Order: sequence, then structure tokens, then C-alpha cells
Amino acid sequence: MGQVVQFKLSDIGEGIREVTVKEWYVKEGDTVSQFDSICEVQSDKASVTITSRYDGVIKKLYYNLDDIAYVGKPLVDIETEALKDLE
Repeated sequence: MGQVVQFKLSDIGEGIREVTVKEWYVKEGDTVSQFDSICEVQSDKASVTITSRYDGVIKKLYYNLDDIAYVGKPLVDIETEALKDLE
């Protein structure tokens, strides 16, 4: 209690092509829900979608449906219940 979990582009390797967001359903300072996913990226390989499984608070967002995210650096910070996903 008192910490936020950050999402980092990891759909690809840490030294290859990057990927952009295909579906965005959140905004800076906005809250997420179990049905309201944060971001979703789609690559020729497979379609990735980031769910929440709970209602979390999103404070800042930099990459949009058009911006490409790179592996190795976080993308957005959101507050969600303890999830093994990142911790």
C-alpha cells in the first residue's frame, strides 16, 4: 500500500524492432478497471493486450496508439493490487 506498478514494453526483444500501441483505454491521472485495460499493442507476430484484473490509478502516460514503445524502459505507472506480473 503506497506504491504503483509500472508497465514496460516487453512484447519484443531488448535489441530488436519496437512496437506501438494499438488500443488505449486510459489517461494520465485516470483510473483503470477489471474490464478497462490500460494499453494494448499489436505486432505482426501476436496481439498483446494489457489487462488490470482490478481497478488501478494511472498517473502518467507517454506513448499513445501512434507512439512506439521500446523494451528496457517503463512506459506507464499504475496502482494495482499485488500482482506477481511485476512483483
